[PDB]
Amino acid sequence: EYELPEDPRWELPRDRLVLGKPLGQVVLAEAIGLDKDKPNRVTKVAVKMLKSDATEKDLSDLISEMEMMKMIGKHKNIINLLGACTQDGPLYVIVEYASKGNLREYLQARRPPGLEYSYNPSHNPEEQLSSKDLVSCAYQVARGMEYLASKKCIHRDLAARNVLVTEDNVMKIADFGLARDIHHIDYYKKTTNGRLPVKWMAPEALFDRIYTHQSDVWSFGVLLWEIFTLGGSPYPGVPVEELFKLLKEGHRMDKPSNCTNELYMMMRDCWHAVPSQRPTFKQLVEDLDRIVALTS
Ligand SMILES: [Cl-]
Ligand SMILES: [Cl-]
Ligand SMILES: [Cl-]
Repeated sequence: EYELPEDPRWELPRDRLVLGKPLGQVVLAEAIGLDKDKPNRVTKVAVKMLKSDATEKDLSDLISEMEMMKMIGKHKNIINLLGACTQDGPLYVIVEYASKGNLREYLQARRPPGLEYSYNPSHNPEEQLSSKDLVSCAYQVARGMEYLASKKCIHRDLAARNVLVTEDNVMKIADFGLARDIHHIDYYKKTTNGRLPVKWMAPEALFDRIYTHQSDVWSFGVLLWEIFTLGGSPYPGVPVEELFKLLKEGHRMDKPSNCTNELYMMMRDCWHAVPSQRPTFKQLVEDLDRIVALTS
């Protein structure tokens, strides 16, 4: 056995957790008595756990994320820590559940049947989003990142795929507390859900692997492009191999078909080549708030 830290304010007895279906390892579950003021209320939650092939370092990473969430604290627009099971078995890290999945697939399923968006790959199409909904969506993500930035949390992989949507359509940033790998992990390597993380990385992160709040702001720019393409894929037809060269030479994605000039300028600002010139999430929140108000 190892020494998993018990933490009385967060510890939950395993019998109070009823395992549902898998999420992604992460699974859906029901928790009885989360608020131990209300011991008779079931809460639907997501449960982070190790894979069957997990290693000591993997265990250490999960604990790191858990402890990190404690220190970062709560915000409306992040996936919050709710509890943990460290005793009688496999480590379970309990977090907030977002029933409507990640933002990218959420947007794609809501594309109009037109053609100035790409095709709607969902067999279960939903109503589409108003112009104010989309800007309000960007606002929420910015607010979450503004909070994280204030807690000196650097995400290193902000993308629509890492933003979750609740039953009440609240945007929540996911996997912000993940640990940085001490080995030179290949970013050209495609992730399990087929995404190429490299396309969201700032130039300085690609070149010297320097990650900062400003590099997170770069990623938010790419995320902004994802939103107003309703889940579009970045740099269409550009080989990853040549992405850095092109960015250095000042290549930037073109304005999405349905996007205001103000919002595209915001993207561009986020994509400034000099990190110090990019806006801050604080500035981004302010500006987006004004824009939300004027979109209606
Ligand atoms: Cl992913
Ligand atoms: Cl992709
Ligand atoms: Cl697309």
